[PDB]
Amino acid sequence: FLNKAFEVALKVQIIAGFDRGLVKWLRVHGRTLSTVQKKALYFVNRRYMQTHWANYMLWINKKIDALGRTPVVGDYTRLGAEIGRRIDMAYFYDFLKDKNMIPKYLPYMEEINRMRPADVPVKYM
Amino acid sequence: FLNKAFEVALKVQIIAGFDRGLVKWLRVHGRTLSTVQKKALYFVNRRYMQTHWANYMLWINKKIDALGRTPVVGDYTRLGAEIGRRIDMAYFYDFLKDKNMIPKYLPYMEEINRMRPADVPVKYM
Amino acid sequence: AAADWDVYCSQDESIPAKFISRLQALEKTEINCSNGLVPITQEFGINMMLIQYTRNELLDSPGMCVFWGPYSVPKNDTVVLYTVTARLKWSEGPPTNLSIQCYMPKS
Amino acid sequence: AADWDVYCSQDESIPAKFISRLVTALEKTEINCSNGLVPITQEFGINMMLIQYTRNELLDSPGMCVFWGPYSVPKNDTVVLYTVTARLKWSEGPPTNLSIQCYMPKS
Ligand SMILES: *[C@@H]1O[C@H](CO)[C@@H](O)[C@H](O)[C@H]1NC(C)=O
Ligand SMILES: *[C@@H]1O[C@H](CO)[C@@H](O)[C@H](O)[C@H]1NC(C)=O
Ligand SMILES: *[C@@H]1O[C@H](CO)[C@@H](O)[C@H](O)[C@H]1NC(C)=O
Ligand SMILES: *[C@@H]1O[C@H](CO)[C@@H](O)[C@H](O)[C@H]1NC(C)=O
Repeated sequence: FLNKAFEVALKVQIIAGFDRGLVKWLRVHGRTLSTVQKKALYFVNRRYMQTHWANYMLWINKKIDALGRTPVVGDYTRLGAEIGRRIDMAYFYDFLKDKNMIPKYLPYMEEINRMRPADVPVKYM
Repeated sequence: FLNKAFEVALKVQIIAGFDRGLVKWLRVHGRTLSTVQKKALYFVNRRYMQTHWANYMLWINKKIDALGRTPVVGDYTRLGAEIGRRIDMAYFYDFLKDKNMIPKYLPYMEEINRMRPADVPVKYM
Repeated sequence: AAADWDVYCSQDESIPAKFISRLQALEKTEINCSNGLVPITQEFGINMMLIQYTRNELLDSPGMCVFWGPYSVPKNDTVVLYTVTARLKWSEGPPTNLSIQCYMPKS
Repeated sequence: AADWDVYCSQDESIPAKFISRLVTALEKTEINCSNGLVPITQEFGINMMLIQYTRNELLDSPGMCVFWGPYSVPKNDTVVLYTVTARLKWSEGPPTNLSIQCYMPKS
């Protein structure tokens, strides 16, 4: 239901923001984590976007409708970046590490991690 | 809110219906009950009406409005009688007897039992 | 004190649950039920109310309150949850909100 | 989607974590939160969601789900209840309903 360029702008910025947050967290907490655990958390970022895409779209559409003009791709870049920095993923990083729940790293996760962020599949509702 | 004659019609019929049901139940279950336990159940009837009055009033007003005309006391008598026969008080009579929970008979209960059904105080919401 | 209602849940959906209460003036009590908002008046002393697990709007008695649910709960497939909430509005002070929960064995 | 759980915090400032693991059709998932109906897509494998105990519409992150509550619980004065429900619509069959509950210790 959304122009591909707009979708791509969103996904690229959301994942980039989540990933920056993860880097910041890993500097503090990453020492005792295995490579696959870190890869699993990078997957958790992409998956959080997939899971919450539909409710992000509500928010996005509300913001776009309020722009006072037709949107351009830059608007989606900006909104994507806002989502990317505002979601506090560290609550999950800390919980998963503290409770030893960092997911076992599986092929579907690697497949998602190897994709371009622009290509991560999302489902509109 | 409600004209007093209408209120009286309602209360008289509701309490009469509840009491008919209690007589029916007591013929089967009353043998082992003390006088004060039976009085306590008659109080339970009046109190059930008090507790649920506002909630009956919603239903009554719904029914009255569907008459398509100005109501008369007879309408309230009929609706009062319907509430009086439809409420299944036996769920409480059996539960209270089975669990030895028939309430201890206290002065406020006697006071309500000594009133005319027409005079039992109710609160509109 | 105000939150303490005596809740008797059933073991079968065919038998209604029973709740009993005993009674910063209390202005209003409203039960939020699956079939609507049900006002009740808590009189001095004891008060009693039925809550049904099933709804039939055609045959149900007037003013009946029906549980929300059934809901599944995590890691436990032997029971389901039925629930209502109640809001008590006071003359002085903020309203209080209570949760009434009844677990039912799964058929 | 038989496998899901919620992991509650001990402090209202720290959101609860909801985790589900889907194997396999699931058409729709909607979370009923105090701040609204929140759609989520449960993808094959693991899915995660934060649930906040507090609401600030101005400062909350996009798409946040906030618990209903707090609710007083009868006969238990040490905790309060926060909850949301979830409705899962399937391609064929009746929807399923989940109760997501968190008890918070009181001050
Ligand atoms: C009843 O409570 C639910 C939350 O459990 C809420 O969504 C709904 O608005 C309430 N109903 C009414 C009529 O206020
Ligand atoms: C599930 O919870 C109910 C009540 O909440 C309890 O009776 C039951 O024991 C629990 N499940 C198991 C397997 O014990
Ligand atoms: C959410 O669920 C409550 C019951 O807990 C219900 O009263 C309300 O209508 C639901 N809200 C929406 C938006 O569906
Ligand atoms: C109150 O509820 C909590 C959580 O359900 C439980 O851990 C605690 O034992 C309860 N206390 C009482 C007195 O029931």
